[PDB]
Amino acid sequence: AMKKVEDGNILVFQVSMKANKYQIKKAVKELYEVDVLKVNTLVRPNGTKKAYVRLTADYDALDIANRIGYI
Amino acid sequence: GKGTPSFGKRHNKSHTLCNRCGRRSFHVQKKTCSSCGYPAAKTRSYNWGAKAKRRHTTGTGRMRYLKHVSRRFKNGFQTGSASK
Amino acid sequence: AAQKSFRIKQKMAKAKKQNRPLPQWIRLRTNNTIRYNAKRRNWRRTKMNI
Amino acid sequence: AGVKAYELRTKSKEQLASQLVDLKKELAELKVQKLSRPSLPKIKTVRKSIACVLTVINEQQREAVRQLYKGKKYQPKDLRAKKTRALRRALTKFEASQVTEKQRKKQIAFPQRKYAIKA
Amino acid sequence: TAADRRMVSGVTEKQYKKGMKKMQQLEKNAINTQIRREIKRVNFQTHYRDELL
Amino acid sequence: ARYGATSTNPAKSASARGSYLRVSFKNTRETAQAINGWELTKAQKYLEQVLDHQRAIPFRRFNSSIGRTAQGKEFGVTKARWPAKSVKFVQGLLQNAAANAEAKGLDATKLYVSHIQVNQAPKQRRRTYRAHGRINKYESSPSHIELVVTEKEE
Amino acid sequence: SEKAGHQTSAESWGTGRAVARIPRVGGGGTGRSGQGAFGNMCRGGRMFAPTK
Amino acid sequence: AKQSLDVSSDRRKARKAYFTAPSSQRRVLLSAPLSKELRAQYGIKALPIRRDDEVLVVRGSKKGQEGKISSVYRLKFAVQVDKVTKEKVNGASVPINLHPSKLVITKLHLDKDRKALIQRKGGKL
RNA sequence: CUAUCUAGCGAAACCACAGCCAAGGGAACGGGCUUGGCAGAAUCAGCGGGGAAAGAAGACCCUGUUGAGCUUGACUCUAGU
RNA sequence: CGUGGAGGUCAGUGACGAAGCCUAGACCGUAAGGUCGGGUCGAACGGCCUCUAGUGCAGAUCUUGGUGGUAGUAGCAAAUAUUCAAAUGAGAACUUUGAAGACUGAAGUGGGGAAAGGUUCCACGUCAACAGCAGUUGGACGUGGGUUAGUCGAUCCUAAGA
RNA sequence: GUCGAAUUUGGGUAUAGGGGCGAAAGACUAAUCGAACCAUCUAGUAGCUGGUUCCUGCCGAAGUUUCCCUCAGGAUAGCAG
RNA sequence: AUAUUGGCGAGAGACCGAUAGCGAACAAGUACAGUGAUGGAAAGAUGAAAAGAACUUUGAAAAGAGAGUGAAAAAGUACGUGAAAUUGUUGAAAGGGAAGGGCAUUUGAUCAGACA
Ligand SMILES: [Zn+2]
Repeated sequence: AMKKVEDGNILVFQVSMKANKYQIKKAVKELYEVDVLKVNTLVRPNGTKKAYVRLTADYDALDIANRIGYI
Repeated sequence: GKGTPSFGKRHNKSHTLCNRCGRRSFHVQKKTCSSCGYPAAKTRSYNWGAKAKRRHTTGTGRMRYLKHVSRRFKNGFQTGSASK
Repeated sequence: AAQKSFRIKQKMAKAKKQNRPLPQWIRLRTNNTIRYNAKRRNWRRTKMNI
Repeated sequence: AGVKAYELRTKSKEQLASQLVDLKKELAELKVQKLSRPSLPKIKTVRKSIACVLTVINEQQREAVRQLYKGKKYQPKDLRAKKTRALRRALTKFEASQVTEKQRKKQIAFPQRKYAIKA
Repeated sequence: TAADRRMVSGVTEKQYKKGMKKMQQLEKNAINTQIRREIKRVNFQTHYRDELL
Repeated sequence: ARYGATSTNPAKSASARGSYLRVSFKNTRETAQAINGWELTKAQKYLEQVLDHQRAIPFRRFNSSIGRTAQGKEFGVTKARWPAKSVKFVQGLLQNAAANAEAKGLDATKLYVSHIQVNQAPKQRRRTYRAHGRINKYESSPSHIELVVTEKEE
Repeated sequence: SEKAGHQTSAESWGTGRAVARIPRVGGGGTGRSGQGAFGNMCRGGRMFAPTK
Repeated sequence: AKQSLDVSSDRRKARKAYFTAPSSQRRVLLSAPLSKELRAQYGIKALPIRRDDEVLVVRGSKKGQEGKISSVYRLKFAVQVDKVTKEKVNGASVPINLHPSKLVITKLHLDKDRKALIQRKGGKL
């Protein structure tokens, strides 16, 4: 998932099971004060949900990951 | 052959998971389960299966509400604030 | 199957998390009669009927 | 270990509701450091602190709605008594103590008198 | 790396190896028990055809 | 860690042991009796000639319908074999008992393997699958080994 | 207990098999399924004349 | 002998009410006697043991070894004393699990809610 | 390609105790008993005489005051009409 | 005569070793059985007068558990076939690479899928067990990583039917 | 043997125990069918077969009479303690 | 006043003592088998305390031999005592198509006490 943060503007999160791609696009707007191009979603085989949200071309993914604190 | 060559043609399930007791008994063609009849109101239970009520009666589970009723009776179903 | 329902994917994801040995710090408690994980399934031996 | 509920009853409604968000901010940063540091035992206390806030928020709104329905004929089925279903469908102590006008005239004229046996 | 998760919480790197080798044997005697006891009444069929005469 | 009926003194001895070894019991027994009483320098020379298919191991007790051979003549028997897994586990203990008689101070020039016995370890089960749907046992026959070398006193 | 030993549903195998005529637990996949039941000679069975 | 019908004389009912006692009914189970000065000073026979009490041993192979209560391990029904220990062959010095009955209290870790506790047992200052 | 010999791996059926014959008598066809013939460790590959070899409380026959399938104008009833 | 428990008694025996178990050691009794020495072992147990019974085993194609002889034996023989060097390794008929030799031969031993399985996929460690020889390899063990949809399917509609 | 059809076959659905279904064999109905499987009444009943646990002492039989849907069994008389 | 083999809380026993007592003293209606109704086990004990064997040396390693802990590893997580079947080493003796047993003695081994 670090390859998706560094190459593309793709932030990867583990989201709660009841979220539906509008509650994730709006969460990253409200939590991180950014804009989101597009959210993708899969349900991991350990039964949790993983969301490939994607920042849009002027927000950078490395700066948001460093302000969060997982580098 | 009726044995080993005919056990190879078994790849279509006839029961699936029941929704009210959660075990593979919900028969798909009849659309009714067979350990407890699920589209029925009352659960399926028979006194000829005395053992098969031990596995399913009151007490084999969490008893999320019923385990406190014996304590609430002793104090007398009181309410309100507690104490000092 | 591949195209599967959600209430069997919810069941095989629980079986993934239960496909774990005993944690090794369990064997060090005071009255610890447990010695291994006896409910441990493997897809070769025991099919789960879900 | 962080918050203590006797110091949260005093704080007003909008002070709690901004304290609760400040705990959820701290809780979410702690689930980042857990990804990079194996043990993190402080995360127990922050998770028991948003429960202590939320039980104080709900404590006040149950109380404020109870005096809103105080003395009314009908209050909601969340503020009525959780006695068992057999007790709520039972006669009240006035309804059980209702006797006919003929059986009431008898009890005032010929009551059960107490007495002994010797003279 | 979840290998340090062991090293802070009881278990050592050496204690895991001698612990699992006991543990992988504690399941060995039980499966040797299951094969031995069941081997009497496992050939005991019900509806055998007897392909002779 | 007690041993068999060793009728020698422990002061001039050195011992080794193997337990739950997955060799065959009926072959490691006849290997251990081919070298009983011998000198240690001559048992080690002999036991690796077996691996080169000279000087076979004389099978005496567990020898029903094994094949006859010509290398059994020097023992006065007509049925001998060259068990390879058995001698590799007995060589591994003569090398361990000749390493404990250096650490105890004895001289390896006049050691002799005085007491050596094998036993029966707890078996290890498997299944074999027979005709008409039957299941039968398929077990290993493992063996404990004890071994005592001793200086030749008078 | 009056239902001690009479919990199982064991029916005797008959005589065409090469084992005694005691009632035997039916089924499979457990070690018990095949074993004797319902008797006093059996392990897990009754006692003779259960105390009343 | 027993005279009320609320107390049991059963073996099994009295060992299950010991081995599964909760960790606050184990507080009174782990009482310890006071020395023959504190019984004249305060006036009790025994107090429930507490961490950081100064204590003395009267039974066992560690007899007559003063110390201090370092931890009340009231899960193994044992207490541990520092300044006495057991030096392992590895070099570790694990402590010893004593029982509070085989001790005697010499210096008492006074406190509120223990100053008041001694007073309800008829004690003094 | 097996069998055969070797290295590794390694079961099962079966088994009162077991295993050389002749005649005798015997539950009327003995490996054992009785009288004779005799008889030398350990054994390997074959073999199908014997072990009334193994397989399964005879599937035939008889007995049971034991059943079941089926039939009819058997006895006693019955849905239906 | 022996056994599990009960009332009574011997102010019985016992951590200086009770019960058990072993013993081609001794003694008593017609016998059932009793007593003693030795070895082992570690926490309770006997004599006698009476009470009571879930009380004495060689068998029941007895029940459960355990173990043998057979026996290092029957055998591990369909699907054309393997060989050389090197590397790793304590260890190579069997793992990896290279060099040969071959086979399935486009109704394949190829590439995909529906059922069904459920993490077997993939990497890093590792060989106690499993892979009916082997093992350094593995669909095994240990830890992790991995499945992204406005257009692909479900969802929608009806069929025989529920 | 048949191989373009009374063909073969997937998935869906229908019919369930004295009932189903049958181009008919009493065939098939989950290795079960001249009546499935599971639990219960049930430890069904048996005039029939097998087994029936310590020692010593003293006494010690019967296979016969009569009746019985009686003849592998009972009652009764006998012998015995 | 009466009934109660379920529920809740108590007290008790000429009861059973891990093949017993409930199916279950233990992660037991658990693992596992069956499409399904249903069927359904096995499995308790180191020591007072883990003091669960630091260190040395042989081995590729498991392990071994020392050492050490302990009242005791003839208690080392395969852990109380540890019977028999069956098995190994050592010691004694016997052996022409079985072995075993009964009476009697020779020979070897072994045991013995009133007078000792
Ligand atoms: Zn259901």
